[PDB]
Amino acid sequence: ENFPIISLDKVNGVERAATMEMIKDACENWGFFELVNHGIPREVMDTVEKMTKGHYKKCMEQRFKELVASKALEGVQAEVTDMDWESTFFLKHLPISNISEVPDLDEEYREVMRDFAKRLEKLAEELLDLLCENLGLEKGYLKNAFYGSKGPNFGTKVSNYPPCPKPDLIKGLRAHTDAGGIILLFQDDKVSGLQLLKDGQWIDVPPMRHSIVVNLGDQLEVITNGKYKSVMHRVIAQKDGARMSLASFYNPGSDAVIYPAPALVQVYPKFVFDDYMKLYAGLKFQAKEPRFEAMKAM
Amino acid sequence: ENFPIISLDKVNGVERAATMEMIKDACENWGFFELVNHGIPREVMDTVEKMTKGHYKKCMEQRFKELVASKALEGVQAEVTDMDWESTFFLKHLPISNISEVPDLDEEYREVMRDFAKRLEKLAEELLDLLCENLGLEKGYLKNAFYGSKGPNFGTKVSNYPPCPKPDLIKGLRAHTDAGGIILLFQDDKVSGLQLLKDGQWIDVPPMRHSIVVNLGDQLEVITNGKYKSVMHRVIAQKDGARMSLASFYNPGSDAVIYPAPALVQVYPKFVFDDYMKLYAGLKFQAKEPRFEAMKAM
Amino acid sequence: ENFPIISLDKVNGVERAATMEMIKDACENWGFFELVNHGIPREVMDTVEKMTKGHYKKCMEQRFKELVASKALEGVQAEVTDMDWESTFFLKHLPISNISEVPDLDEEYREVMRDFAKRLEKLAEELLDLLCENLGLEKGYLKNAFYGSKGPNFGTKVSNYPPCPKPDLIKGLRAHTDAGGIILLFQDDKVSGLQLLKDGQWIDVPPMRHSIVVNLGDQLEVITNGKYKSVMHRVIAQKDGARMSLASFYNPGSDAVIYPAPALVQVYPKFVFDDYMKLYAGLKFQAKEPRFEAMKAM
Amino acid sequence: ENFPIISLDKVNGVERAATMEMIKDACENWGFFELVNHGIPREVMDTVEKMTKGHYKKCMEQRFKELVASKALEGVQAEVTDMDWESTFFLKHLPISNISEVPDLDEEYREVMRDFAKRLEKLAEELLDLLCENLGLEKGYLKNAFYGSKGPNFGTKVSNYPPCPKPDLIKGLRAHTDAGGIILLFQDDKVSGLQLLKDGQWIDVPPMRHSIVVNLGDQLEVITNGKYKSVMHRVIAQKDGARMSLASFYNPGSDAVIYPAPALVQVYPKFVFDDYMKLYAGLKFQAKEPRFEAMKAM
Repeated sequence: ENFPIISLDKVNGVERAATMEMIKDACENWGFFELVNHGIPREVMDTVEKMTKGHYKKCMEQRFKELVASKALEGVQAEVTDMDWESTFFLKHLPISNISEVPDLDEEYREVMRDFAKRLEKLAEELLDLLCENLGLEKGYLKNAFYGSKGPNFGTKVSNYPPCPKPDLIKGLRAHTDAGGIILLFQDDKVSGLQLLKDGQWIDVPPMRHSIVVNLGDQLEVITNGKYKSVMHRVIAQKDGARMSLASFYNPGSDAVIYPAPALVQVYPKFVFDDYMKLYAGLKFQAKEPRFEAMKAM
Repeated sequence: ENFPIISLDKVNGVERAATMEMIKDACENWGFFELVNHGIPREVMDTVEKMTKGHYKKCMEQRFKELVASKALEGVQAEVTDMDWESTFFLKHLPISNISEVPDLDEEYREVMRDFAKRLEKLAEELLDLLCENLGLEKGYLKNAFYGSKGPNFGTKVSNYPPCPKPDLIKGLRAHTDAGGIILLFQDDKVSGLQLLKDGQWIDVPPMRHSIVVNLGDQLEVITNGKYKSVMHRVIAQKDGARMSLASFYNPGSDAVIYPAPALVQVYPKFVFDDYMKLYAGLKFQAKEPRFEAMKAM
Repeated sequence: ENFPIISLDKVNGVERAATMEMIKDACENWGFFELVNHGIPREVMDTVEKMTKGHYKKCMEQRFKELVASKALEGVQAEVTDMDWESTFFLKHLPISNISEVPDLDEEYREVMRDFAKRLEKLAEELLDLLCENLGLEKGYLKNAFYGSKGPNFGTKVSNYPPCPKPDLIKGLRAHTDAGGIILLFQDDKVSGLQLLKDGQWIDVPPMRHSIVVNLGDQLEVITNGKYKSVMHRVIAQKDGARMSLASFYNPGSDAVIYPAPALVQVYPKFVFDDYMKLYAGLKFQAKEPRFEAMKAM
Repeated sequence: ENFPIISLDKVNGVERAATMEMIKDACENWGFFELVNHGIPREVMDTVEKMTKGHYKKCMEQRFKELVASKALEGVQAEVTDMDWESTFFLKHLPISNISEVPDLDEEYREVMRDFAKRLEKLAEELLDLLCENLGLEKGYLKNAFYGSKGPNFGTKVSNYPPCPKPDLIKGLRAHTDAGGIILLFQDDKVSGLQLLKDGQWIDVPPMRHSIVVNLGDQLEVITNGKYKSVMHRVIAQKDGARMSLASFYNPGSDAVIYPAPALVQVYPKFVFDDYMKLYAGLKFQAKEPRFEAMKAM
């Protein structure tokens, strides 16, 4: 039925009508959609890509130096094949940007990301609004829902990785859905290795240049009372290309209260986003009582 | 009201009547009780203590060697105050003893623990039976309940630690109850630093020589439909003495099905012990559906 | 001038004369040589390859399970691209085989490696003898030199790795020579990614099927008073193939005394192999005196 | 013969004569000396102590939270006796203060340390000058010797630790000398647990309130051509008191060139301080050639 690839700028022209419905359709039947002409200068994306990869290589050169020294201590000879090429770090943008405080980063690099973080936040809120429109909600409803008190939690995960040694290794690998609100993914190359589960079958995200892959989390499923479901996915390092990935998450504020939009209404539960994340980090059952309640439910 | 200290061998004499009731009382109003004349030769306990501490010192000497080498690599000077004196490892006894396969242990040491593991299993099952008797259940009911299919999970946690640098550090330290069945704790010296919460207040476990501190877990609370509750506790390294601790856990088998004894009957839930431990290791919510159910409950 | 690829079985025929000289030439002008028809049943190699890769995949499946759980704790979502695909463990064969005690290994796997370890030890000693012959030394001279008192240290490093994310990352990566005696390397596929430095330039080891790449360490350079020099190398995971590697090291015994064969004689130093390895693990300068001597030398 | 305890302010009075000679004597026959009335306001020391301990407790509360969560994942119950109470971090002051960039520190705390770092640098340079005077060198000779090009390396190691579980554990624990220039140690309580080796026997550093323990490194031994030797020491956490320690090191600049003062002149070697530290971090023998030279020396 074809993965929805969408040109954002068309929501400013005569085709808006058709474009707005690709979004609606993608939202209800895919949980994902790939964006192009999304507004982020191909200039900025390239600069973000070149600088990220640079920081990475510097970390790796330093990582091998340490590896050799550490291995020697144990009378072992460190080879390059002993290297751990995986490296990931996060950047908080909202409600508080720790970008100025993240370790070993160039100031020119910090400013690039400071700006990218701002452009993505803007793109995130436009998409949220276009969703409201397709949903029949007032403008900024979702942005408001996510506000809580201090505002929404926007951050970026920056990963660098080698390819998976052999595809068969990704066999029993569990899949999942994102617990947050809306996710904006930016990758290098054309082929990500990202796949979503549609109708019990795995579907590849079409390789596009300078695209931003967008996907909905569990919070939007609750807020839409099921209209838009969060889909299961997995990214698998392709010997092909994609070896860098910047996954930015735009989630509700810690204290935000999630519940199906009254107008959008079985019914979904109401709750503080934070309880949902604690139900996640298993911090909800270190107590006897809850456990006894959990078992009583089943 | 005084912490119950009990002499096990008295269940073989005229005083059995009174001793059996200290157990009943301890079970319903303390969740804990300290044992003496429990049947384990003061000989065996001492030998277990001397050998454990020996293994520990050897590990520590090796740990400092590594520390100096590791620190030097970073152009740092390792001092003895940089040492990590905490060391803990487990030994599985039932249903399968990995004692013959636990790393860096003397064979003479492995056999001491093999024997101690057997004596404790025996002590564990006698206590379970005395509990049945006080509970009005048939002999071996609890042992049977814990059997599952392959049998109960009996293992020993062996810890060695320095004292807490300053008591005030143990301020906001969360307390807890044991999720398993019955716990048998063996320590060195006289003062453990172990405390239980009785009536909103912290109570110290009386310092006894060669005692075995016994405490009930959540599983026995379920099986007894509340008659015996699992109490909250914490052990705090005393500058005083106790620096070694062997906590042996006698828990239901993985697949065992727990539920209030029909004769012992709000009502407690029925369930596989394994689901309870997964509800523990937070492996129960990596899926969207469950999360939505959890939030719906609250 | 072409990398020396050699067929061992020809040392049993009329061509022995020419084969023996490929070895001589490889020993003096390459420090490396690739072996085929070396005596290890293509059967054994394949079985060793299939079982190693199997153990690896099992470890990886378990590693991702842990990754997801660990990441969730920090409210992070573990993706497959977050995986660390590198895994290496050692097996001691001589003078004492810990193969029966290496963690999480199939017994059928342990026996395969027990046998492979024996075949390689045999191949290692034949090569040592052929070297003696080309060197003009008595048979078993080198094997004897390596004996020390308890015998030589033979072990196997078993590594599994993904490919290097991008070749340019292997830029400033230091190269090195092996400090031991003789090294026997067995890999999967055809292309290893292994390179040696010949005349200031990097040379690839020819891709061969079921070959055993052999290379000399510093100890043989000393023993030969320079006749045979230990060459600098590096292995770089190829997107191509090689993703498994079993590097077996046949080094002198701990207490062995190394020195240029009297008949093979600037002159090389005499010393206990162990001091050489401690000069390696930097355990030789944690003392003031030595440091002052070291600086005085320079 | 009594450990030299010295009152610095007396170098400003009639007793200067006698005080200056306690320093001379301490320098030649102890390698250590304890300071009081050293110029750092008892006010500043207390504030530095109260704030350090506060940061520590916060880290520990957070460390136990993580411990419980991590242990639960493995179906293990984290007890307080499982805690790792040791925590150490460094602060660079010279030539570049990373104090403004050290993680999780209060700004009020960063400023306290910024000021303490300045007071200690001043105390460090006065002592260096008093040493010059006793040595017959011009004022600032040593400070100059340590300057290199960018200046000397001054930093502070901040450690917090529990007491050693049992004194006997500190048996075979290697001792050492400091490779740097001059060390200024500040501790809490009265009893440090610090000992120096004098005449083959261990000597305790006298417990003093608000003292600064000063000790000379290998660099000053070189610069003095043996006149002042760097002594072997070790600090052992006392169940008694000292549980906090701030060891500030005032070492020569990276590129500084060390050698016996011409006027102070077997003879000691000349060298760049950095080569001495690399001879330390074993980064000097990952190359074959050097190794062969090292073995040739012995």
